[PDB]
Amino acid sequence: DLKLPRQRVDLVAPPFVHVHEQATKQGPKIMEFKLVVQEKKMVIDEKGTTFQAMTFNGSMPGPLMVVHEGDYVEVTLVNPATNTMPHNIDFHSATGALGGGALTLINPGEQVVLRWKATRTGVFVYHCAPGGPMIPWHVVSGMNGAVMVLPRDGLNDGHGHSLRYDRIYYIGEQDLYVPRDEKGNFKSYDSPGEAYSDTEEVMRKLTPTHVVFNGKAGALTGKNALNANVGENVLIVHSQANRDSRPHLIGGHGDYVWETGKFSNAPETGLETWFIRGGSAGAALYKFLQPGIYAYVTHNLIEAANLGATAHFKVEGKWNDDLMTQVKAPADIPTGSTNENLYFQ
Amino acid sequence: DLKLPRQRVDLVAPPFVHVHEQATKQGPKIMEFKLVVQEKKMVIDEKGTTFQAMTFNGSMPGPLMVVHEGDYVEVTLVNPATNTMPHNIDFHSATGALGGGALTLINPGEQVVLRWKATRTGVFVYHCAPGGPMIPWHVVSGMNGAVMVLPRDGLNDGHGHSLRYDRIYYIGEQDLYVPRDEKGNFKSYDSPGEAYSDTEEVMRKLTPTHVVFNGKAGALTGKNALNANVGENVLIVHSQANRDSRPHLIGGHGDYVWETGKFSNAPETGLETWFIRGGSAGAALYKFLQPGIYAYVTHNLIEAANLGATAHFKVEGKWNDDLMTQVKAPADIPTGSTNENLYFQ
Amino acid sequence: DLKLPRQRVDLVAPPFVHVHEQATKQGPKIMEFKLVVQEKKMVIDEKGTTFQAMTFNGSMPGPLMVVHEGDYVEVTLVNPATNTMPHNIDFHSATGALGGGALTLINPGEQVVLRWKATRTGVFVYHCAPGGPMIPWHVVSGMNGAVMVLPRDGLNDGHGHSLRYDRIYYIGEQDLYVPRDEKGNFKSYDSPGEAYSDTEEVMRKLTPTHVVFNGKAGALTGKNALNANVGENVLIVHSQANRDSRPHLIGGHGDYVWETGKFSNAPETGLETWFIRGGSAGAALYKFLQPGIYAYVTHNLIEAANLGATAHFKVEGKWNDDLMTQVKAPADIPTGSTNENLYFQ
Ligand SMILES: OC[C@H]1O[C@@](CO)(O[C@H]2O[C@H](CO)[C@@H](O)[C@H](O)[C@H]2O)[C@@H](O)[C@@H]1O
Ligand SMILES: OC[C@H]1O[C@@](CO)(O[C@H]2O[C@H](CO)[C@@H](O)[C@H](O)[C@H]2O)[C@@H](O)[C@@H]1O
Ligand SMILES: OC[C@H]1O[C@@](CO)(O[C@H]2O[C@H](CO)[C@@H](O)[C@H](O)[C@H]2O)[C@@H](O)[C@@H]1O
Ligand SMILES: [Cu+2]
Ligand SMILES: [Cu+2]
Ligand SMILES: [Cu+2]
Ligand SMILES: [Cu+2]
Ligand SMILES: [Cu+2]
Ligand SMILES: [Cu+2]
Repeated sequence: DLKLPRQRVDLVAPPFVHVHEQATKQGPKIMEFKLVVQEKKMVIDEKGTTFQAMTFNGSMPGPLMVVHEGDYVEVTLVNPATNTMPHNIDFHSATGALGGGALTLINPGEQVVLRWKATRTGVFVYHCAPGGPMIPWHVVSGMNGAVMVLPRDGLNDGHGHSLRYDRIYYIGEQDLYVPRDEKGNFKSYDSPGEAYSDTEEVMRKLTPTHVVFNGKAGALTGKNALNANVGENVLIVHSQANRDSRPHLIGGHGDYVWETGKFSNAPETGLETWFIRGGSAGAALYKFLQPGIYAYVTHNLIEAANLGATAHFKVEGKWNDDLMTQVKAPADIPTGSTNENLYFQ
Repeated sequence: DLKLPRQRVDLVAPPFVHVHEQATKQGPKIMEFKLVVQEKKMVIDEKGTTFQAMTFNGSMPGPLMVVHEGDYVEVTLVNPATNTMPHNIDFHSATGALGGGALTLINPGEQVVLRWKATRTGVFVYHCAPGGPMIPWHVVSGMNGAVMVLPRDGLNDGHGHSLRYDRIYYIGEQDLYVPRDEKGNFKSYDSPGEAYSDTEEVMRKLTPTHVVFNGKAGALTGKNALNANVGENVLIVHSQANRDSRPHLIGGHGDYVWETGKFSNAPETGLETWFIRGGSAGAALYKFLQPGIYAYVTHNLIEAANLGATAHFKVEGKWNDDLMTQVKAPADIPTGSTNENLYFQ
Repeated sequence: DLKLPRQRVDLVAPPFVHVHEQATKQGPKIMEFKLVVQEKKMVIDEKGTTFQAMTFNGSMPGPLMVVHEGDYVEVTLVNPATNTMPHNIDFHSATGALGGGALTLINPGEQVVLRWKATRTGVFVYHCAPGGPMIPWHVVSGMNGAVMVLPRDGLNDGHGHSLRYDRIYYIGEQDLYVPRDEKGNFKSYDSPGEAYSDTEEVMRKLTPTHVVFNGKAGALTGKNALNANVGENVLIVHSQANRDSRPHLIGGHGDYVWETGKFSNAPETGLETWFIRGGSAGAALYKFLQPGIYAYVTHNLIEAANLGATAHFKVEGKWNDDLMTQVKAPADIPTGSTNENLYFQ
């Protein structure tokens, strides 16, 4: 009985995002997406530690889905028989049945089709949630992503002015709980079920062994740094399905930030660091003003530098010496300087 | 010299709330409450682990007190001689004398009467705070609750529209620090003072062993699920006197959320997950749209599923297939499906 | 080519703040500051535990710098040859080059001069960030402070009314990670580099051993309590460069709070407890209404009472019995009282 146009969307691997319109004059459609669960071993850090992961569409995070307010979202969730466990999906964007989880439990070899109406604007987490202790275990094994529900008129500043991004990236942050042996070395397992008991013990102490973006320490540094150009307004969606995070763009700011992630609320302006509550997605716009490398971190710097949670942007353009300049390059402290007389000596 | 009407309030055990008016045309009154401290052993999880608790009025959390802006709140705090320790009370709603703590220290066998003016609207924590290391110990042993100070015109949306709830629940979240023996089993003690040294060691590492609503894992599930009906606007007050929390209604949203908990600030709209800073109370309204079970959690899902922090709502009414529907029930993956060609394989 | 007046500022040790104007009719200037790095052993708790610290200007936190929107800030950073390590500086207030870090790396015996334009209003962290694992290590060793960029018209309430403070304090909160020996005693080291390996192991588990204001447990209690008077509007800037905090004034409120710390956003009103995300500074105004001692804490009360994170204010003035009064002093529970009949027995 739902007589709307159907449009199939092809998802792409994070941190990129499938093509979409920001503002649209199209009416509501049934937007059709497919997510296929893939359990597999994945490399999670720069020393080559492996991990028994569970994913949507083979990535951590799962891909970003983008629709507009009033669309209906029809998701085919597939659990191939190569997998070992039941899975489902819970959309924080959806209303009813545990976000869809109570309508989408599928064994290996099955698929299910869920439709939810996009009545709430913002960025939202989705995640697996099979029941009981399987819920945190599936989520921290990698089974979470996000969906963005745009207003039909695109974003605005909460004061009646349209905002438009030239570029969008989705940063999914994942807390991982990898067992160690008596000698402190990370343990390897041949299957998720073999890893479970030792992993649940780590999970219980609430301290991750790794905190990563796009599934691995160093995933978004090196060759895979995020590109931008001076002058571009970049939307950075950030999600964390299980644990808080405090994003920060080193060298930049959040010009407009929806840290609770919901576009019916005006963004805050000019933030240094924002806060993604575990179980949510938030979003920040920033217009780059200076070229060079930027680091994007969670600003627990121990997690950023030592547990995996740093991404880079490489920004092309011309340097603005009015905003910042090195007035004098490093030089020997003048013989005649008098620092021994400072109040704190 | 304070010549106002006096009204005695009878408190009730959480998660229920004593009867009150939302909007009132009554003038300020002296609202009289009594809290009796009760130290006692309590069961805190589904395996029957016991714990040396300290409570106001025999419950964790202590009961919710509800008054209106400009009332005066006259609290008789009683410390029966069956108790072993001194206690006091600190109202985050009150101004002066450490919230009342510096005026309410009573030994076993004593009582004291404190009056504070309700000059600040919102939901607020109250807790015991005897001095020094006894402050965190009394609080994480259970000695905390909340008080709601309503505007006289009731709640509003921060944009000039009245809000009214059909139902209110108070969810007090408690972080507990239970010692374990060498074998990892929780230890039992015959008194709070006997438990202290081993408990303080657990407290120092800042990681709770249990995170519970209404005093126990499973307290608000099963027979004690919270009731509601499709169409009702439900106010959910959430407090945490010592540690952050990130509430989330699974299958729902926060339609209006005061996460910092103070009604002089407009709520945010349409949240997925909100944030209760340790040492505060916040509040969320939600109008139920779908029947069924909902889980209400902190969205560190490890704490929710594995450390005790899940409540349920059971909502009666008719399902709305426009908001969400199972288009196709679980079925075998079609022989002709072509998932091996997906971009992520 | 930058032809503006230069003004040299002399910094002072926290929690005090160098003199400045709130509102100004002066135009933009080049505000010149000097920060000298000092590595040295410091006492961090009341039992005399010592710690291999690294500081700007010999204090934890580093001093508060105060300028106005549109000023340029010219910082001479000095790394005396008595120090052992390279250092730099990253201003979260600045745009470009990793906040200045990529332009300010100096070896012992060198100094460098950085200029940044104060285009963003608010309170902001600054911290050392030499590269890789040295970034969290330098920061949690003490190398962080804050800078406040005031609007030229001073603060306002976000609703078109000027706010002015009679007194300002800067509370820098520091998470410290001190190794312990097999017996649980804190270890001492003869140099930062000797402390590093054992300290990084503590840092990795993300749980501090101490959480302190102004560099030490008890720094702002006793003789060094913060002074105020009934009626004064006090601005309390709070920073945390690495880890979240939840400030609370016991006995008071935050009348106006910028918890994300940026003055282009309206403050929230009448908070009990606010939230400083790790990697940021926030600010709260409060007009004292009652004399006496107040405790200012992070409201994880375990951190406040047991890990060092309590400050005091001593407020002079006359008590207001309308706001709060002890109606009846502690007395024996009446023989005729009937508490055995209460609902919770
Ligand atoms: O209370 C009526 C009864 O209907 C059930 C049957 O399972 O299902 C309702 O809710 C489902 C979503 O949770 C819908 O898919 C379904 O169509 C609707 O009838 C039970 O939940 C309930 O006991
Ligand atoms: O500074 C005057 C002196 O008065 C004291 C006496 O204890 O008490 C004042 O504050 C109390 C609340 O903390 C009130 O109950 C009391 O009535 C008021 O006089 C001291 O705090 C102070 O040293
Ligand atoms: O892309 C041009 C090239 O210029 C460099 C040279 O180091 O420097 C630019 O950025 C610096 C700040 O990071 C400025 O101090 C400098 O003046 C500006 O020319 C490189 O970053 C870059 O490869
Ligand atoms: Cu799953
Ligand atoms: Cu969820
Ligand atoms: Cu007590
Ligand atoms: Cu308190
Ligand atoms: Cu340094
Ligand atoms: Cu930083």
